Amino acid sequence: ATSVNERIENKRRTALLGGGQRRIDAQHKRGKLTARERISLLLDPGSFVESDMFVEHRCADFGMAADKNKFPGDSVVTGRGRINGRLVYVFSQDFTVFGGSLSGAHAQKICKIMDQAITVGAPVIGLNDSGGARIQEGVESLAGYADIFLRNVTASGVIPQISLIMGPCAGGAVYSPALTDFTFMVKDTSYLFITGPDVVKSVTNEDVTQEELGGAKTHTTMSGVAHRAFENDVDALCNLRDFFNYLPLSSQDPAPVRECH
Amino acid sequence: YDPNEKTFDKILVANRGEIACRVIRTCKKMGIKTVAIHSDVDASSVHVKMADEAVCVGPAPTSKSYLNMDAIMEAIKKTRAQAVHPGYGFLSENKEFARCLAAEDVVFIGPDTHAIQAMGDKIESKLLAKKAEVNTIPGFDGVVKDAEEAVRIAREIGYPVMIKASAGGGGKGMRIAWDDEETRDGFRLSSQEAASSFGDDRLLIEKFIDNPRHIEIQVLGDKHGNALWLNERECSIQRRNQKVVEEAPSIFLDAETRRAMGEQAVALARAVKYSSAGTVEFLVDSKKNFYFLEMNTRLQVEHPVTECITGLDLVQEMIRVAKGYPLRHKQADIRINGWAVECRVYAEDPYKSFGLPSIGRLSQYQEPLHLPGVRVDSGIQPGSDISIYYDPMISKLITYGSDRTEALKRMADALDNYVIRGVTHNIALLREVIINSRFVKGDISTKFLSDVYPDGFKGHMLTKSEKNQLLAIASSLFVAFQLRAQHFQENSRMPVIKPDIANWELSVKLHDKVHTVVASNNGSVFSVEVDGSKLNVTSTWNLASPLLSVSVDGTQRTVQCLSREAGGNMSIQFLGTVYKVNILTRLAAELNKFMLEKVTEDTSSVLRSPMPGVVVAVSVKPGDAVAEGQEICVIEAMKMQNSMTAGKTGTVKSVHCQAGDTVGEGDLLVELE
Amino acid sequence: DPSDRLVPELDTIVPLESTKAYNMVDIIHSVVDEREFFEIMPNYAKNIIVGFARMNGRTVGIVGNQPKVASGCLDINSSVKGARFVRFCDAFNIPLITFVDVPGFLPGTAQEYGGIIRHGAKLLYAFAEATVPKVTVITRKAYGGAYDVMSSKHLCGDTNYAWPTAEIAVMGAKGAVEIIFKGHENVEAAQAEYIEKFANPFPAAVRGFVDDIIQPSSTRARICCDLDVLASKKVQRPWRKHANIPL
Ligand SMILES: CCC(=O)SCCNC(=O)CCNC(=O)[C@H](O)C(C)(C)COP(=O)(O)OP(=O)(O)OC[C@H]1O[C@@H](n2cnc3c(N)ncnc32)[C@H](O)[C@@H]1OP(=O)(O)O
Ligand SMILES: Nc1ncnc2c1ncn2[C@@H]1O[C@H](COP(=O)(O)OP(=O)(O)O)[C@@H](O)[C@H]1O
Ligand SMILES: *C(=O)CCCC[C@@H]1SC[C@@H]2NC(=O)N[C@@H]21
Ligand SMILES: [Mg+2]
Repeated sequence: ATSVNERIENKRRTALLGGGQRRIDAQHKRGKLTARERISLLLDPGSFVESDMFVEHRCADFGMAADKNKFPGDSVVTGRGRINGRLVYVFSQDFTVFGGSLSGAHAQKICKIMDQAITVGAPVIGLNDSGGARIQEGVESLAGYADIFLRNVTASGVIPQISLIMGPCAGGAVYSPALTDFTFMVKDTSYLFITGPDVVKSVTNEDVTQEELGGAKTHTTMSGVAHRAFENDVDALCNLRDFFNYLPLSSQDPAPVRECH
Repeated sequence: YDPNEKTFDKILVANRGEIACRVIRTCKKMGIKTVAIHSDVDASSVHVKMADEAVCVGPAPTSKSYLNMDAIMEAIKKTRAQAVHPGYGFLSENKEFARCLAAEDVVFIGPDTHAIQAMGDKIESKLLAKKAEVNTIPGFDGVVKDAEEAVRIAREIGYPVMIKASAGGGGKGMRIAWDDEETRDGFRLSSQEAASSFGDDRLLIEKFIDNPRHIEIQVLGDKHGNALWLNERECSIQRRNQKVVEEAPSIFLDAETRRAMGEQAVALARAVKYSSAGTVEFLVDSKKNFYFLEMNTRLQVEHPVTECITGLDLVQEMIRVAKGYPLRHKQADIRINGWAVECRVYAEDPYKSFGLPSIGRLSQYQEPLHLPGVRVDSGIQPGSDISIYYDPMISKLITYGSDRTEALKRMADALDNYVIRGVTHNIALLREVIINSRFVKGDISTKFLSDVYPDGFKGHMLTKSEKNQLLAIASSLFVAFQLRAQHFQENSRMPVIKPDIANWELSVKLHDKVHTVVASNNGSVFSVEVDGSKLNVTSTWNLASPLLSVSVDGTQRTVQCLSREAGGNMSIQFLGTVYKVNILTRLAAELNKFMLEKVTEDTSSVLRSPMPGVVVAVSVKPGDAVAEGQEICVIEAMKMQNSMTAGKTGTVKSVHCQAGDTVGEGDLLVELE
Repeated sequence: DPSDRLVPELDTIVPLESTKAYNMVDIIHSVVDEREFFEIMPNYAKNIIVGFARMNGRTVGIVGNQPKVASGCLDINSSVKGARFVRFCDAFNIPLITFVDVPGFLPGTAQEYGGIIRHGAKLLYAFAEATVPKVTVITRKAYGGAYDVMSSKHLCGDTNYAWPTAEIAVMGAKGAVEIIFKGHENVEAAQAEYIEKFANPFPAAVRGFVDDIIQPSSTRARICCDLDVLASKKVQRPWRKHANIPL
């Protein structure tokens, strides 16, 4: 008798349930979905092939080695799928597990997906929702950001890269969307700033909250960082599919031609 | 240098600078562990690294670091050092420090507190010397009642007598009482000055000495009543009552006067029961009459210059005497073996009051240790910082030779081959002094710097031949740089065609004059024509080394190139002086005549807040002395803090800014002239 | 000018206190040949320094931080000033030498309203695209994403060195302690362990993020050697008409 069959089911149910039902309820209370149903809405039905669903962080410092702090997937859902019959690669960030903070496994999965995409020649869509880099990891998060930036620069001009900000993104993770071709935001639920309002208040002695520091209105009106703003997640994803229908898959292929009337 | 004899195994050198390094070196030669003290700033000094152990003593200022009793007490207690050596200065002449050290178990290299107390005040020292049957300063002991007392003192001892306000505190003043009416009116004026200065209104009248020469005798003693006099030294060349050039054997004295002075000093030391190294200073008039003046109960700053001509390690002798051993030499064993000259290199600008303090961090530092007969004593290494809390002295240069002329030539050569980049020094003044006609002849006095440069130091005046050599060297160096600029590597795609220009016709602007120069190159030898005169310049033309040695018409010269710009400006150090020249081609010089001059405006007082911020602590006051670009105040901000200096020299007049104020950008902080 | 000349004046140019500042132009002058440095835009965005110099007779481009001005923080102007110079040096096969002392990015409201993200991305992309040999020296500080932005090892950097006074961390000690040790509410000692363990270049050294920790006095003597070996560097990249600079 071997307990390996039940281990697979337990890991699968842990990955599906994320980091807890209470956190899922908190996510739903703010009017924001989770990564899995975001991917399901974005891609065609029955076409998402998840990869690397059994990856966990290997840090063993500051009490991170406890089983309660060890979750499979490392708060990221990556894979490939088809939009209107055309291949695409997708990664989504899960705010449930340490607020979507990036670590070794997170960056490793993102880098592997982007490398596979540049090898095959398919676009990349990134749903961004993360609180920044993981302090507990240390220099590993900085190295992961550096690898992601290097692969973003390498693939620039080779395959299209689309970023969609769905939650509050802060710190170095802000730079990854800025290196892509297009950036979209969701009104009233997404933010972009290098530093939080507390540091600004401490340093320059000025009072400001997140809404007018990194809000969608600021970036889509008087900052020039984002390209469009949408009211909620569903409309944003439908508009994303419509926009993705325009672009070619790679620089080798010519401009798409469609049936006309 | 025998290490078999027992000696203290732990010495604490409670000093800094080059004296600490010298003591550490001597102790290392003795095979004795050394322990050094240092403030927070001097954590990376040469002496602290040379020693074995290192104990901090407190903050930057000397009043809490090198003058702190408690810090030294706990340093000794933790270290358990057997002996303590103060060096000179700081706590060398502190009787309180002396008996605090000597109380429990600590032995102190130096004289006993009784001798220091005896020679701690001028009046007691003078009366003791008079009791010691030595030639004291010609005068009388007492107080003046009226003009009658002054004229009777004048008629008592000598006609050429001052009426200077002596006694009280200091005893200074420009006064002469040569004539009877001069005695009376000078006494009136001196009484008025004393009332204004100290209020004593009484004088210890002393005879006048024209152009006095300051001689000094080195004396060594032990606890067994043995005294030796180690030749003499001359320190006539002084400014601001500070010696700059010292000359060990006195050219003004003969054997008989030297023996008389040595005997008098030995008798005085035996009377005081001195048991260490000391110095007895005499003033000698033109008539070869010497009068006693002060006695230093510590190691002299210029002791190496008398060490060179005798071969006796003074620090070794001090340590051996403090151990308890008697002297191992006799009077007849002392010989005058050669000649010696010492100069002090300070960090000061000699163009303002013969030297003003300067600050900075050294970027390049090189000593001419490869020259023959050159010794350098310095506590400075490349990257060191010349702070403000301490003496700005940089180094001591000693040259020993068979006679005066060889020593002077070696001193000049060493001064020409000594690299200091980062701060401003006074090497030009030293070189001008050691080549003056009067100094070479041997007619010097304490007023030498006063009368040789009545207006002040203006630099080294240059003759026709020297000016021609300078112009030729500058033109040759410019042409060499231009030629080196044409050497690329092979391209194999676009071949390089090097130009074949034969003659370089240049216009050279120096001071306020323009000369025409023609330069030709024939390999490693340049032929230069300046206003018809023809010269040949040869050198290896190594453009990377700081020092460049050239040969103009056979004469060997050494130069330095401090600055070089594409616009033509060049700063060249030649014969110890920095000259600024402007070299251009003929076409460029002709075209430059149409360039309009740009007139300046406004005032130099531009200092203000670079950005709005708060002042943590202001440390200035209207009228405070300002050094050469010293840090005038500090304004802090996020993370880093800013420290803005006073680069432009000017007396403080009004400080509009105050500590803690949130002054914005452009606000007038400190007004400077 | 020999390529193995020692520069002892750099042994103590960095103050021990983490609050005082120093001049990086002095270090640049000490390292380069004949202490000649042609500076580009010397009065604009003074918190960054860019210029041309020569090492062992070979033309090199130098970019570095200036802790004197605004603590060396990056802003909008300095980002583009460094980025265009780096791109030009890349375009004509000129090696790059970088001196890193940065505490992060300058915070404020005008910086965010002006789009500091785009210009930071410009500088990051400029270092990431570079295919010429590049050498980096970390003198005192490297914090957050600014450490990656300044050509870290992971952006295809060749050789990286850190002086013994350097230190690499995600944030400051106080911020990390506050964001980690919140429930413990005891910063009396935890800060001490944090500053005695992670406030040094050892976490980056053990993970291979820096080639070696070198003595400052040998700095020049190392860089020249590297420029001798990397002179024949060749890499291959995927084909494209032209990438998308974030301008
Ligand atoms: C490379 C440069 C970097 O390292 S930047 C890293 C970010 N620097 C910071 O100081 C953290 C600031 N971020 C935040 O405060 C929040 O995450 C923001 C962005 C405001 C999100 O708003 P909010 O919805 O109120 O957060 P929350 O209350 O739901 O907290 C959820 C949990 O997420 C966690 N989290 C977030 N970021 C990190 C991180 N970098 N490292 C470790 N943990 C992180 C938080 O600990 C938080 O935990 P908890 O559930 O509140 O107990
Ligand atoms: N009797 C004197 N007559 C004229 N000038 C004197 C006389 N004594 C001293 N001066 C001057 O006083 C100055 C300082 O005297 P000194 O006893 O050496 O004090 P210090 O120990 O500070 O050097 C000397 O430069 C000396 O030239
Ligand atoms: C100092 O102890 C760290 C707290 C203040 C951070 C300052 S201000 C904003 C800059 N960004 C950063 O990471 N450090 C700098
Ligand atoms: Mg004296």
